[PDB]
Amino acid sequence: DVVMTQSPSTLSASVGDTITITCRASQSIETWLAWYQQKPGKAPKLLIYKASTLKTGVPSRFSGSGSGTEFTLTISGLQFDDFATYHCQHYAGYSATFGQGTRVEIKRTVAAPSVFIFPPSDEQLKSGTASVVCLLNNFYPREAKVQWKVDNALQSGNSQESVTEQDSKDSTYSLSSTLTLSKADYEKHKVYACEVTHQGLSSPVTKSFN
Amino acid sequence: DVVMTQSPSTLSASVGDTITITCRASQSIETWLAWYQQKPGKAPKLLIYKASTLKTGVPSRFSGSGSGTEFTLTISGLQFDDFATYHCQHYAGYSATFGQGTRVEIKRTVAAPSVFIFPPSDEQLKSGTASVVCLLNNFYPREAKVQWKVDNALQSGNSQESVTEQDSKDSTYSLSSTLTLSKADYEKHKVYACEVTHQGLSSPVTKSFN
Amino acid sequence: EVQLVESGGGLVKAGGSLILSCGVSNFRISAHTMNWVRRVPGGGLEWVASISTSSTYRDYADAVKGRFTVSRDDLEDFVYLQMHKMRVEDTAIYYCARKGSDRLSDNDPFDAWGPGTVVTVSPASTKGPSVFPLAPGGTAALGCLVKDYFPEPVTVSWNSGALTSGVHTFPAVLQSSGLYSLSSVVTVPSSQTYICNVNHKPSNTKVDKKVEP
Amino acid sequence: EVQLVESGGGLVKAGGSLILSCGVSNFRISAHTMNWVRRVPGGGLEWVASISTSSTYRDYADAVKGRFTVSRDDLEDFVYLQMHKMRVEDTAIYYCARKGSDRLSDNDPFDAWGPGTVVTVSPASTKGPSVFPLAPGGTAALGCLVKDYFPEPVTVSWNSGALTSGVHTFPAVLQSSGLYSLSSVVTVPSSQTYICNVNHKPSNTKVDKKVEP
Ligand SMILES: OC[C@H]1O[C@H](O[C@@H]2[C@@H](O[C@@H]3[C@@H](O[C@@H]4[C@H](O)[C@@H](O)O[C@H](CO)[C@H]4O)O[C@H](CO)[C@@H](O)[C@@H]3O)O[C@H](CO)[C@@H](O)[C@@H]2O)[C@@H](O)[C@@H](O)[C@@H]1O
Ligand SMILES: OC[C@H]1O[C@H](O[C@@H]2[C@@H](O[C@@H]3[C@@H](O[C@@H]4[C@H](O)[C@@H](O)O[C@H](CO)[C@H]4O)O[C@H](CO)[C@@H](O)[C@@H]3O)O[C@H](CO)[C@@H](O)[C@@H]2O)[C@@H](O)[C@@H](O)[C@@H]1O
Repeated sequence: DVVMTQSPSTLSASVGDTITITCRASQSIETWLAWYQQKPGKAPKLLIYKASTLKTGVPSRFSGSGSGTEFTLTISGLQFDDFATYHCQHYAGYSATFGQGTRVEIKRTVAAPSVFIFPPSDEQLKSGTASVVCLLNNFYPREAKVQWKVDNALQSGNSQESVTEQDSKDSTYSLSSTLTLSKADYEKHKVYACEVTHQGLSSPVTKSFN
Repeated sequence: DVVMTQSPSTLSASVGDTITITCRASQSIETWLAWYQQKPGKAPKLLIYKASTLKTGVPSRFSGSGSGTEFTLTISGLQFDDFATYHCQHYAGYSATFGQGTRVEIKRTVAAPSVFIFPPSDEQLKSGTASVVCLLNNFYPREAKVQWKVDNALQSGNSQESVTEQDSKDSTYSLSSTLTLSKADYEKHKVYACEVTHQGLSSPVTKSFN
Repeated sequence: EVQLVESGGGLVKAGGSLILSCGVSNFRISAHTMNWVRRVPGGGLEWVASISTSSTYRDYADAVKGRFTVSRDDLEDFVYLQMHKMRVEDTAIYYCARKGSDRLSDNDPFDAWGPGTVVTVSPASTKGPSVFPLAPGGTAALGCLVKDYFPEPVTVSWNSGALTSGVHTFPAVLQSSGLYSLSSVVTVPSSQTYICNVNHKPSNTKVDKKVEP
Repeated sequence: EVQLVESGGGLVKAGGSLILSCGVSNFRISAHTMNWVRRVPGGGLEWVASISTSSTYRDYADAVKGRFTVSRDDLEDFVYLQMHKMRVEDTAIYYCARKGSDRLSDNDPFDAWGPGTVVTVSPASTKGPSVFPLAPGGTAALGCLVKDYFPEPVTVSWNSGALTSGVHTFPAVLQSSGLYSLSSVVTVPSSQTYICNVNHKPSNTKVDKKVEP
C-alpha cells in the first residue's frame, strides 16, 4: 500500500532548459525507485534505477536523486528527443507501483482553437448511420474539453476523440471528436452542437447546425 | 500417419434395433482403439477403450470388438438416448487420430421439404441491410442442398444455414438459410431465388421473388 | 537483440474473457521474474501482475485480484495472462516486462519490455434484439427474424403462448459481427392475426411484433 | 465431480491470433497428459495437440504445426493453447481433454472433457475503407472521413500530393465494431476543387473523393 505521487502532471519546457520532475512516496522506500521514458505508441525505456544509477547507454544529461520519501529526476539541457512521458516506479521483489506519469511538452504561447462542426454526408446517412464531426484546430495547451449537445442535452458514451502530436511547424495540437448515431436516432432531433472549453477562450465556444 | 476410416457416415435405425458401426485403420493398431458418444452441443463421452473394454458406468448394450485393422461398435437394442454421433479414435502415448464420425438418426419414410422464400422487411431495408430467408420445412433425410441465385448467378460466402434437431412429433428436420446483403447490394439486382435439392424431390425446386 | 512480443489482444465486451501471451527472443526467461504492466488511456502505467522464478509467488494488483491469473512456461519461454470478468477500466495497452539488470539481485527494475498489445473492453455486455417480420385456401408460412442480440438466449412464442403447433425456432447463428441471429416460423392455414413474442432475458428486453401480409 | 472448463474463445479474422486456456476442478493435472481436440462444422473430431506430463513431449496435428503452441501450468492446474496465423479451417469448437483411466498406464483414452469453447475465423483478413466527405473571404475547413477499414494503416493525401499545408490526418480510432476510423482535414481560403486520395495497402484499395459544398 505505498502510494506514489508524481508532479507535475504536465511540464512545458524548451530545448536547452534544465527541468526537474518530483516523485513522493507515502512511506520510506529507501532508494528502490526507477525512472522510465515513454514515447506515444512505444514501449517504456528504463533510464535510472536505485534512485540514481543511470542505465548503461542512457545519456548523462539524465540524473536522479533522493532517498526515503522524496525523489527527483533532472534533465540538464533538454534535447528534442526528450519530449515524452516520464514515469517513476517503486519496485519490490514481487510487485511494483508507478506514479501517475509526467508529460513533458514543448512550451509555446497559448493559442485558442478554431472550431468547426460537420454534419454526416447524405451518402453515409443513406446506408443507415450518421457521423457528426467536430474539429478543434491548432490550439495550445492540449487540455481541451469538447461536449456534444443534442437539443441541449449532453451526450455521453457515443463519441470518440483523437488528438494529434505537437505539430512540426507550430507546436500546437489539433483534435477531432466524432459523435456516431444510427439513421433513426439521428432523425429524432434537430440541433446538433459541439461546445469547446479551452484556456485561450474567454468563454466556451459553441458551433452547431440544424 | 495411420488413417482411420469410419463407416457408414450416417445410420438410420429404430428403438430396439441392433446396429454396428465399423472403423478400419490403414495399418495394424493392435487394440489401441476407443469409442466415444457425442450429443449436439455437448462434450464427447468415452464408452469403450482397448477396443472392447466398457468404461465403468456405460450400459451393457454397448460393445466393441476387433484388433489389427478392423473394429466394430455394436449397440444391441438401441434406446432413445442413443441417437447421437459416435467417433472412433486410435490413441497413442502422445497423439491420437479420430475417424470421421457416424451420425445415428431415427429412421422414418422419406419426406420432401416444403420450400418458402421471404424478402427482407421494409423496416430492416431502411436501416441499411437486407436479409432474405429460405425455409425448408419438415423433410427427411437431413441431407439437403440449398443454393441462392441472384439474377441467375450462384451466391457463395454471403449466407448461413441453421438446421433443427429431429422433430419430437414427426422425426423430420427443418432448415433455414439466410442470404445477407447491404441495402446497396440488394438494390442492384432483380430476381432472388432459392433452389433446393433433396432425395424426395423428383427434380430441384426453386422459389423466387422480384 | 533481446525482444518480448505480446499476443492475443483485441476487443472484449464487459464481463467477457481474454487471454494474453508473451514470447521472447535471444534470452531465456527462467532466471527472471516476469511482469504484466498496462498503460491506461489517461497515459499512466499500472502494474498488473508478477510471477517470480519457478512460479513461487504470483502477485496481482488489487483491482484485478480474483479476475486475472499469470502463468509461465520456462521450457519454451512464454508468459500468460488470463483476464476474466473484464471491466471497462481494464481497457489499456498491455505489456510484458522482464525484471532484471546487468547482474541479477533480489530486487531489480524492469529492464526489457514488449511493444504492447491493445485490449479494449466495451461497456455494453448485453444488447437486445431487433425483430423483423417474415411475411406470408391451403398451407402458408410466416415468421419473425430475431437479429443482432447478445449474449444468448432469446425466447420466442406466438400469440402469447396460444400458438404452438407448427412452430419451428431455429438454433441461433453467430454472425461475423459477434451478434446472434435466429428465425422462428410457423405454418398456418391460408384462410386471424399472428404476433411473435421475443423475450431477451440478458438485456431485460421483451418485444412484440405482428406479422401480416 | 471432475470438471474441465475452456475459456478464451471468440471471433477472429483470418491471419489473427487467439489464446485459449483450460482450468479444472476436483483433480490435479500433473499426472496426466492433456490434449486439445476440436469439432469441426461437418461434425467430426480432429485431434489438435498434446502435452505430456512435465511438458516432456509437445505434439501437434500436421495442419497446425508452426502455428499453435500448447503449454501447461501444473502448480495451479491450467493448460494453454496459443493459435497464430489462424485460417478459416480452424473454425470449430475447441475442447480440453484429459488422458487417463482408473489406473494410469502408458497409453490411455481421453476419459474427461471440457464442454468446449466456440472459435470462429472469418475469411476476410482485410477490408477497404468507405470514404465520406466533411463538407466546408476568410478561413474554411473541409475533409474526408475514412470509416470501417482493417487492419491499419490507411494513407491520405490531397490533390494527389499537391496540397500539404494545413493538412491534419488524425490517428486512427478503434471502433467497437473492430474496424478503424480516421478523419483528414485541411484549412483552405474561403475564396478550386479538393480531392482526398485514400490508399489502403492491406486491401489493395485506392479511393478518390471530391469534397465540395
Ligand atoms: O523478483 C526478484 C528477482 O527475481 C529474479 O532473480 C532471481 C532471484 O531469486 C531470488 C533468490 O532469493 C534470495 C537471494 O538469492 C539471497 O539473499 O539468498 C536468499 C536465500 O537463498 C534467497 O532467498 O532465490 C529464491 C529461490 O531460492 C527466489 O525466490 C528469489 O526471488 O534473485 C536471484 C539473485 O538474488 C536470481 O539469481 C534469481 O534468478 C530476477 O528477475 C531479478 O531481476 C529480480 O530482482
Ligand atoms: O500420455 C501417456 C500417459 O501419460 C500420463 O501418465 C503418465 C505416464 O508417464 C509415462 C512414464 O513412462 C514409462 C512407463 O511408466 C514404464 O513402462 O517405464 C518406462 C521407464 O520408466 C517409462 O518410460 O513416465 C515417463 C517419465 O519418466 C513419462 O514420460 C511417460 O509418459 O504413464 C505413467 C504410468 O505408465 C503415469 O504414472 C504418468 O503420470 C497419463 O495421462 C496416462 O493416462 C497416459 O496414457
